[PDB]
Amino acid sequence: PIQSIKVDPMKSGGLGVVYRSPDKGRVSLYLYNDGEDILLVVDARFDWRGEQNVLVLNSKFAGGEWGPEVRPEGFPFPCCGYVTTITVRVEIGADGFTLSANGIEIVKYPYRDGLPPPVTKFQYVFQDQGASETAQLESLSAYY
Amino acid sequence: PIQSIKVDPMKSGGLGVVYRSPDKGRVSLYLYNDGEDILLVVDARFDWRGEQNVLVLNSKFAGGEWGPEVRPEGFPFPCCGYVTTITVRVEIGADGFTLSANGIEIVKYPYRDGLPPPVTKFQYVFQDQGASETAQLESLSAYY
Amino acid sequence: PIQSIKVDPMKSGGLGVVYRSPDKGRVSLYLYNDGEDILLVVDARFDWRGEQNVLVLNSKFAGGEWGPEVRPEGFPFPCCGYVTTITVRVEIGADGFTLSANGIEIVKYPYRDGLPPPVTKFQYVFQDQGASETAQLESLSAYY
Amino acid sequence: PIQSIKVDPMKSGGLGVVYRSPDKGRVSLYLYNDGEDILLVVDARFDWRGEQNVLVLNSKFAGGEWGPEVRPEGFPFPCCGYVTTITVRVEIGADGFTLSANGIEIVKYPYRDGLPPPVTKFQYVFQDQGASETAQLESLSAYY
Repeated sequence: PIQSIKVDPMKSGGLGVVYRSPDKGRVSLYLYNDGEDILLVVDARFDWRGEQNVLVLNSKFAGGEWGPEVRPEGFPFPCCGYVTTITVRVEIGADGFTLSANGIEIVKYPYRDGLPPPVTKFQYVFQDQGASETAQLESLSAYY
Repeated sequence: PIQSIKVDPMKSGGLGVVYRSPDKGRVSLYLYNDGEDILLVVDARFDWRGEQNVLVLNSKFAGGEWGPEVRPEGFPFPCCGYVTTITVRVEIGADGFTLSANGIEIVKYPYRDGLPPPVTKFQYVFQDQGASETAQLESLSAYY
Repeated sequence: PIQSIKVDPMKSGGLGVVYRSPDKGRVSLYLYNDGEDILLVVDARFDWRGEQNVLVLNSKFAGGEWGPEVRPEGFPFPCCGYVTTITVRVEIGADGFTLSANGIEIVKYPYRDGLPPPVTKFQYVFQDQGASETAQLESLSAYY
Repeated sequence: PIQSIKVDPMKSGGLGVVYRSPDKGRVSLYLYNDGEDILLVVDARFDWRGEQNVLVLNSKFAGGEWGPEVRPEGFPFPCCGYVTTITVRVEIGADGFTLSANGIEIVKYPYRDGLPPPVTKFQYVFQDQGASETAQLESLSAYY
């Protein structure tokens, strides 16, 4: 339900996950530095806490407040309680991350204050919410 | 909006397509014999004539009449008016076709009476209906 | 050992093939137009009539003779009579063809004159010369 | 020229890398446990210490010594000092390691005594030897 790859500090390239989505719950992908700061989470909510089919990006110093939430449109949530294979890319640009889902670009997210790369750890987290079709991690990938 | 590939009478293997879904309209795929009987239409309705997000499968003799509709669930329609890249795979067994979309099998469909293989033609067709983002075809593939 | 995909006249995009190579014999690819002109042959000669691991491109009007042969370095022939899976890609540019194998560019081949696009037939041919491990076709693709 | 991904204790699935091959030198792939044993090394020697196109598999206790060298045939070494893109796959199976390159399985390797999984680190080490075309890493991936 939780799996991660720990990389040599990364200032370039990108990161990919592929997983089978759930009908209920949420899938989180965290980018961490060494000091355990959250440089970025892409938080994909299918059914999480009274929210359905919403995507959230944010950031956070270790033990400190989340910034302003970014709520982009375009994320391939499936209709009607359906599950599919999701493929995501987070490319580490000079000025921000770029988030792609299934080969279509979703958003450019400029680095938050004092939260630039390097990235050292890229984590996958599925949190259930009485889901009948649970999520399945398929692959994790570092790009060079 | 209409494009197709023609094969050596194919009794085995499978067939694939990759396309950017529209937000309104419908995307259909047609597998023909040489006399142009429709051995199978995998028909994807994004917004068609009152129906939203429904998949219809059927067959038909060249200018005869459509058989029963099968409407299976699990096809990767996106929520909220969103578009994604979709991938379809129709596999050619001994006894029927198999449908995979985005890595996941959707239905096994036995051949209808007097409509067995081979396939000689495989055809992508997109039919608009005031789409704000129209479908874009990306590839067509035959597998051996 | 021979397979093809016919398309509606194609003036852009690319065509793609995957095969498992042989240790003897040649595997060759043909881009025909409606008039049955060879707009391009891409001829991988593993061991064939006294030539080992040589790639030859050419064109040749339906009937007429061949023109200048072309033999570029780069083609991923395996050592020591081993075989492997191989992926080739031919793109239809504005003034020429770009040929790629295994995501690496092999040659820009400028269109021979009076012999430009459209392309309506792409075709794999395996011709054997006593191979122990024999070629095998895996896919043929049209790109839009 | 040296990049790793560290993982949880991994006991099934696989691990793939993708590189553009060098013309001279070697590309080694190490699978370490947490006690820094080499559970398996996969050593593509393109031109290294007077040996041309040789694959050595082996294992080794941390600061102990090597084992008997396995040397399988069939590694997709390019002829003639040409470089190409190699994909490799190492599966962590029940009774052993299954090696694969370009979708074609190359050999099995039973876990050596006192040298079984979990894996915790997968490492890519390019070590040059006056190469013309230098190896370039493309991706590292974990498989679940």
